[PDB]
Amino acid sequence: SKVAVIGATGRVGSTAAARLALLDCVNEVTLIARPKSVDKLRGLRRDILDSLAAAQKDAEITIGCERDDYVDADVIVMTAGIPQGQTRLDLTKDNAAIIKKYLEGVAEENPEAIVLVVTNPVDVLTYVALKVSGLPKNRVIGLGTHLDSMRFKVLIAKHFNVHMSEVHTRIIGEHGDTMVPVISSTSVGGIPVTRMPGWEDFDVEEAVREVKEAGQRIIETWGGSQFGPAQAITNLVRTILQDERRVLTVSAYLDGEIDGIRDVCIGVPARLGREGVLEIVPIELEEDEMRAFRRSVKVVKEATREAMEAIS
Amino acid sequence: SKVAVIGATGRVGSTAAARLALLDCVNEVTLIARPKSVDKLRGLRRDILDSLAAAQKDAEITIGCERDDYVDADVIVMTAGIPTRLDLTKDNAAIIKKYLEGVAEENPEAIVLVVTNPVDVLTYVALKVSGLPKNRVIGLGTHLDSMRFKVLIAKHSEVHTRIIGEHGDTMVPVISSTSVIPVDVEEAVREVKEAGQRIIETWGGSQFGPAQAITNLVRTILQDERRVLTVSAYLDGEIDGIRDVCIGVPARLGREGVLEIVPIELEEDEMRAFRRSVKVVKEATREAMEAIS
Amino acid sequence: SKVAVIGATGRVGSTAAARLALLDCVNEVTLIARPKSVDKLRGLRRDILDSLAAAQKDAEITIGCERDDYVDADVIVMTAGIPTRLDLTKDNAAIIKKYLEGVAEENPEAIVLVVTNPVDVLTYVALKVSGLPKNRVIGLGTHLDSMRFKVLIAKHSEVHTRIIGEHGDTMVPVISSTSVIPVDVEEAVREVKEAGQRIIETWGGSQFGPAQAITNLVRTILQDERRVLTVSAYLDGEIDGIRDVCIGVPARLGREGVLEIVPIELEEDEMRAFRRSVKVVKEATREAMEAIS
Amino acid sequence: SKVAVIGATGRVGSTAAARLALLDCVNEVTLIARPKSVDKLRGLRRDILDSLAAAQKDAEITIGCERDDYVDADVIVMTAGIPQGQTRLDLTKDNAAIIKKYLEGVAEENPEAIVLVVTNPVDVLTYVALKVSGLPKNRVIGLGTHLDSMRFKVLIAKHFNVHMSEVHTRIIGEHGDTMVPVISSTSVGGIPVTRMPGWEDFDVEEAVREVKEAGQRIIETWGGSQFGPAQAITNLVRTILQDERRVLTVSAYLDGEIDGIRDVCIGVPARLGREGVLEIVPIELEEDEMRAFRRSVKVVKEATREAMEAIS
Ligand SMILES: NC(=O)C1=CN([C@@H]2O[C@H](COP(=O)(O)OP(=O)(O)OC[C@H]3O[C@@H](n4cnc5c(N)ncnc54)[C@H](OP(=O)(O)O)[C@@H]3O)[C@@H](O)[C@H]2O)C=CC1
Ligand SMILES: NC(=O)C1=CN([C@@H]2O[C@H](COP(=O)(O)OP(=O)(O)OC[C@H]3O[C@@H](n4cnc5c(N)ncnc54)[C@H](OP(=O)(O)O)[C@@H]3O)[C@@H](O)[C@H]2O)C=CC1
Ligand SMILES: NC(=O)C1=CN([C@@H]2O[C@H](COP(=O)(O)OP(=O)(O)OC[C@H]3O[C@@H](n4cnc5c(N)ncnc54)[C@H](OP(=O)(O)O)[C@@H]3O)[C@@H](O)[C@H]2O)C=CC1
Ligand SMILES: NC(=O)C1=CN([C@@H]2O[C@H](COP(=O)(O)OP(=O)(O)OC[C@H]3O[C@@H](n4cnc5c(N)ncnc54)[C@H](OP(=O)(O)O)[C@@H]3O)[C@@H](O)[C@H]2O)C=CC1
Ligand SMILES: [Cl-]
Ligand SMILES: [Cl-]
Ligand SMILES: [Cl-]
Ligand SMILES: [Cl-]
Ligand SMILES: [Cl-]
Ligand SMILES: [Cl-]
Ligand code: NA
Ligand code: NA
Ligand code: NA
Ligand code: NA
Repeated sequence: SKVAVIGATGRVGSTAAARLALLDCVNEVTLIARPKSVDKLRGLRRDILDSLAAAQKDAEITIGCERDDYVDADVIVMTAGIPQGQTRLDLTKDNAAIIKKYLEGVAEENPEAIVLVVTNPVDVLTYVALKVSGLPKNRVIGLGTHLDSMRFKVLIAKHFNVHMSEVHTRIIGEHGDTMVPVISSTSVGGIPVTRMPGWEDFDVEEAVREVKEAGQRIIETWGGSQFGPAQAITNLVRTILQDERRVLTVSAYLDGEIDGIRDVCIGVPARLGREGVLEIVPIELEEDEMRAFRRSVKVVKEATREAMEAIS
Repeated sequence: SKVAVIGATGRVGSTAAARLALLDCVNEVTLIARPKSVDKLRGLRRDILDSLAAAQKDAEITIGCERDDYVDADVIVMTAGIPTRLDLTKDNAAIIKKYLEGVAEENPEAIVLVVTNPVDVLTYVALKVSGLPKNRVIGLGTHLDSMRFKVLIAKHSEVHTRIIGEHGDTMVPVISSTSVIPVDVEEAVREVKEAGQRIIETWGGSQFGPAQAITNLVRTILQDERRVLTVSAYLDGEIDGIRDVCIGVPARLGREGVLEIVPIELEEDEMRAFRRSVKVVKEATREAMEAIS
Repeated sequence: SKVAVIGATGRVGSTAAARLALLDCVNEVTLIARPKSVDKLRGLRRDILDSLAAAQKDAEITIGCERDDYVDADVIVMTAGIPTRLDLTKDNAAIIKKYLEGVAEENPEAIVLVVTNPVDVLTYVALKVSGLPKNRVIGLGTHLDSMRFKVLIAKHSEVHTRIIGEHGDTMVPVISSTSVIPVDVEEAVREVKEAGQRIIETWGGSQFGPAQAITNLVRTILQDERRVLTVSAYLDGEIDGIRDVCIGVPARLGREGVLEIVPIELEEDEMRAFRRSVKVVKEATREAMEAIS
Repeated sequence: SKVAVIGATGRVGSTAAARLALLDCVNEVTLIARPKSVDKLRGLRRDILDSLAAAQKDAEITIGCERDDYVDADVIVMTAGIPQGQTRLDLTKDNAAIIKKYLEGVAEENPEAIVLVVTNPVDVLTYVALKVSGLPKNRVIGLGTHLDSMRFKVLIAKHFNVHMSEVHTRIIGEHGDTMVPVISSTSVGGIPVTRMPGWEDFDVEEAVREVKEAGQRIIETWGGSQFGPAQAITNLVRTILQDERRVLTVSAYLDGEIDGIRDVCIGVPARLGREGVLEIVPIELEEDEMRAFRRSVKVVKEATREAMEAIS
């Protein structure tokens, strides 16, 4: 198995690459960056190889900077993105240009490649990546609200003082201010969270507000999320390369599987396997949850239209 | 168990804290940094917690700057270090003292893992200023050099090697204990000695290499695994009657720290090289201690 | 951490000890049995050690028969039990007393996990004879029934269920907290109630089921995982003002044992069924305590 | 992946099956026993399924009692054997009859099946299994001195008070009184054991004597090894189904890879993968070690000749 990380010189890309190289299912991690930055990857390669020696894990760490260095990869993780007088539309256009530059026409050379988009806006860029690459709709996904769900899982776990793995929550919709917390599918130790003593003392709105602002708050303090998305990326890649066929919230192309919504890449629960999105599970969203989703799909569709019009 | 990471805002500190928190034996990680770096720690704490949730792991992450925030830790990992060589040792030595002077008085059962370079010298400084027992203060030195040396031989998991002496130009590759079945070696050595500087000039400094090594050392301690690992430890005559020096040696590491310095049988040429290394480390150690006075 | 397994020569005891020793948090397992069974323990110790080496795990395995061999353990797992139902409870109750009477006096911070059936009654006996705090004595009861119930629904890993009440004919399947997303149920229940007896008449008795469950409970305790697990615990009015009874309930389990009995919201029919179960357990508990006097 | 355990009703077979079912690479464990014992496997199946529910591991547990219930398995573990006025030759003949009864002609129906023989004499019966089954020489192995090496590893670890995984030793030859401890390949923490302070205070002969007698001592006390071989079986199966390509002491067919020895199944270091024995690594045995091996191959060849003459 070959996993190429586009933008490995970056905060998320470097950490994702290091953790990805520890997975037993990953046999090669290719570090990809711009030509002038290849020298920076040489230092990262040696550093990761040292970490693998300490963990007694085997993995080949290669470096590249062209299409032929990663197009043949089983999974391509897109972590390249411009840093933050710039509106959200300008960032989307610049980052979209990077998506096209790297992923355009990948299907012609590798029709069986899976692309995991991390660059923000992940929902919009996940759609851009799918169209420029020409790959099937199930072989392109984005981190989406996967990380948002983990952040919401932290708050729930700490409130009940339970192990983090005891909480299972789910946030769908955009990776932004229109995300939709699915409380109906949130549980603590298999128990519906609504039936948990303490839920009444849990300020959902406040918690949901922290998750929405967590991305910006981390950038303003630490400089940007790093280990969170690195580990989330590792988990998604492991689920794919090992064909675990498990449902995970990711940004995927909708084709009428939920409320007949179509032609949009947004965060939804999808069963992931070696062949990508094996299916988009229909959820029993409540009235308010379904409404909030619709508003989220409208925002993503609008932003996606503006992004595609600019890539033209 | 509680692990404090002094210097958590740094390249190695931040990565070490993230990987330490994953360990099931580490129930709490305390991120310690200078007062002006509290904000960075608030963000790092949030990001580490997110990574634990993704990994199905758990750890209470706390932050602090004062002594009472980390003196009660079971393991204190020292990664704080400023960005001539003697001045660097002096400044770094003053950081060790400001953070660890008198830890034994408040927590006699604390263990310290020094990462700051020169690790061999600063391991000795941390022991003296803290007053802890000689078995409870170790440094991460030639162990990381052994990993880089393993990579090269692995190219030419089941390659096991060992390097002793200073974490610098006087390191002693122990070929007598390098088995893949026991085994340009001079070239490969020169590559390991320059591996650190070459990573600094490219990536900016080692990160995941030492982070994973720190994780392994802490796990070996907290779970009392009693593994024979190369660490910078105080010598009291276990090898060639050499005493009063902290340098990279094979030691059996467990919950009580250095359980015993394993007197590995070294060849004639390897033993002479270890004597030369001890001389350099002792000299540098004296200069650092004198400046701390 | 040290885990003692009283009854290690038995089907469940031997398997539990083998799987407990694998845990990285279990540094020592003490195999305890009757004096005439020391030989069996010497062989079992040798075989368990061999399994650890094959697994790349480690644990000091010790053997004993007297109190001083296991009273200093962090967790004491009680699997000793003879092969009418009232006589069995009385005999088993006398074993609990002979082994645990007065443990709190010598080790007040000990935790007991009762496996011997009737676990709900014997969990109460072990608490009273030992004198330990009510949060440090738990039993493995309806948890194993939840696992068998999960299998059936899993057929019709991501099926999570919960059964409360007695580990017997008065168990309360909590459908209100059974999510795969929340959910012949009467048939599936009857299968779980007879699952134990059907395994006894075929294989001779459950073994790997309870062994793995014991392992999970001990690991949850020793690593302070704070997981919401169904265990037989003393009630002091947390659910419907029910007090003075040990019965299967959802509890948050950590290093201090039962950290809190989680008052799960039960439906009307589910709450009435739990009241009926408590009555049976209380009655049986009184008869067992009276015989121990 | 399907792993069939012939003799799952037994001490080793039941425990091996339970642990094998926990491996992620094992998707189905088939419990095989004599027809009258199938009812006993029904209880074991439920018990193992419960253990899998507790471990949150997925695996299908099936029961069978005929060739068609296990011949299509990827790995067949032979743990069936008669219990101990019986000489070693009589046991070998009876157990050999069980080998033929189960494994004869398996290659015709499944040429890509791997057989792991555990029944003693494992060295002799490993050879019997290979011939009656007609499978290739690399698709049939036996536990051999693998367990003996683990037992010797315990004694070394306890002597130096080190973690068991820090010791790497190797015992070759027969799984009996002719085993050969390879001290040249024994190490503690990567250090040659000969260069370890304390080796002079380690009574090798005594330790080697305990390992040789450990099998009988356990039978006389506990009733028979159980978790030791169960875990060793699990490790071998995992190495195969995951194609780890790692060297492990096992009883394999020699074909001139070591000292030109041929036509014998005895304990030797072999790299195991999805295709079985990928190769028999030549070892740098010392003079005494090579001599002791030769004596061991002579005993196994003689016992194997007597066993084949009786199966005729
Ligand atoms: N939940 C989520 O989906 C998350 C989203 N992200 C997104 O991931 C991306 C990476 O963030 P982060 O790693 O912190 O950013 P950094 O600025 O730390 O790294 C950016 C990376 O992109 C590369 N890069 C920058 N500009 C270009 C360009 N014009 N062409 C090619 N490569 C370029 C950089 O390489 P070089 O050395 O050449 O500059 C570097 O590897 C961002 O878009 C961010 O928004 C991040 C975390 C979480
Ligand atoms: N032993 C080994 O094998 C290795 C050695 N090291 C050593 O570890 C140290 C850390 O390296 P690295 O993380 O890459 O360096 P960075 O510069 O990236 O981080 C340094 C850390 O120390 C803190 N710090 C810096 N100056 C001071 C000071 N005067 N007083 C207190 N705290 C201070 C920083 O906090 P702030 O945000 O306030 O600046 C930060 O947390 C170095 O000394 C390095 O040589 C590193 C890698 C491996
Ligand atoms: N809670 C649950 O879900 C489960 C409950 N259990 C209960 O656990 C217990 C153990 O079951 P299992 O291991 O299958 O039974 P076994 O008969 O196989 O083992 C019984 C164990 O108890 C010892 N023992 C027996 N009688 C006495 C006595 N009078 N005094 C002291 N020790 C004694 C035996 O030692 P010796 O060699 O000396 O006979 C042996 O170690 C039983 O009471 C059983 O009901 C079991 C499975 C699951
Ligand atoms: N290092 C090694 O290689 C080791 C070797 N072994 C060997 O493994 C074998 C299993 O030992 P163990 O599990 O303790 O033995 P047990 O007596 O406990 O179990 C024997 C198994 O074989 C079955 N069996 C017995 N006789 C026959 C027969 N005539 N035809 C078919 N099946 C039969 C039994 O089923 P049923 O219920 O029908 O009787 C049962 O499943 C032995 O030959 C033993 O020597 C064991 C451990 C280690
Ligand atoms: Cl983010
Ligand atoms: Cl990391
Ligand atoms: Cl370095
Ligand atoms: Cl087991
Ligand atoms: Cl039961
Ligand atoms: Cl044996
Ligand atoms: Na790898
Ligand atoms: Na942890
Ligand atoms: Na252990
Ligand atoms: Na499985």
